[PDB]
Amino acid sequence: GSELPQMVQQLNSPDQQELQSALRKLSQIASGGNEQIQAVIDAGALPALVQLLSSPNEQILQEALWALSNIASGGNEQIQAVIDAGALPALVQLLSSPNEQILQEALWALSNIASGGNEQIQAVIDAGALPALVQLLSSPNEQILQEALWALSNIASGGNEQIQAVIDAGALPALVQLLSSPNEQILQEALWALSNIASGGNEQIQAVIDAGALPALVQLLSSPNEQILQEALWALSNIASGGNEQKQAVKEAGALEKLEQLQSHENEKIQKEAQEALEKLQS
Amino acid sequence: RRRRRRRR
Ligand SMILES: [Ca+2]
Ligand SMILES: [Ca+2]
Ligand SMILES: [Ca+2]
Ligand SMILES: [Ca+2]
Ligand SMILES: [Ca+2]
Ligand SMILES: [Ca+2]
Ligand SMILES: [Ca+2]
Ligand SMILES: [Ca+2]
Repeated sequence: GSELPQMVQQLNSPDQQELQSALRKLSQIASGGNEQIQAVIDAGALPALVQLLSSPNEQILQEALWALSNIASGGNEQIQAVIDAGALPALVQLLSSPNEQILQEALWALSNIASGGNEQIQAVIDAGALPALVQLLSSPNEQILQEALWALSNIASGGNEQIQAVIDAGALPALVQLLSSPNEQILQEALWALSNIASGGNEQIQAVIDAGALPALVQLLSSPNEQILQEALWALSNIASGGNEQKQAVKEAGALEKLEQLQSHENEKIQKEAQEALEKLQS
Repeated sequence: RRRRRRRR
């Protein structure tokens, strides 16, 4: 028939050269936009790409993971098609891989799927991604740690059930430790993930407090780095949006003195955020 | 919920 379903037919071919050629083309189409992603889906590529995730052939695996992560970068309905095809069990299994290239690509697809709706984020949790993601926060490999933080932040940006699943997987003590990191990129991502957990209910905001995040957050307000300051202010302001018990905990941590000083900062974005955080605590 | 498409 048409050119795209023919490429899909070559994905199960005994000729590995014919397989790689068709796989390379479908991957290139899937990286060209939502309309091009749908053409790949309609040709029936997803069941065939999912089958290739089990391949012991790293050359096939790298192109198949590249294609799926790109299909997962489209709309919510396109992300759902990736889940419906049964990609999540294969993606979760690849998190225990000693191959850093396969691992990073599995982390790309999982974070992209976890960037969809609440029910889609829940499907990533139900597949069992959280234990491996929490474990990867202890990795000495800065690239893997960042990809794992990105995937965790996307899961933590979900609703009550999703944030609760992140807390229950023991992600908070690891995230609080990462606040004392010499790496500005890692610090930003740990602050992004903490802000998302603190964007939940009063009990979930309290879990961030019980984890010991406030002393580290209050100290980050004395940073000469305006970018770190904005990230730290975003996290504290989310905690400030909690109940009176949570508001009092921020006051005891010594935030009011620092927030009063930050109202006089040269940077306008820092001024607005610190004034807003102080408004939440004093009222 | 940031989505990333391919390299660069
Ligand atoms: Ca065939
Ligand atoms: Ca052959
Ligand atoms: Ca092999
Ligand atoms: Ca290795
Ligand atoms: Ca390292
Ligand atoms: Ca540094
Ligand atoms: Ca500065
Ligand atoms: Ca605000």
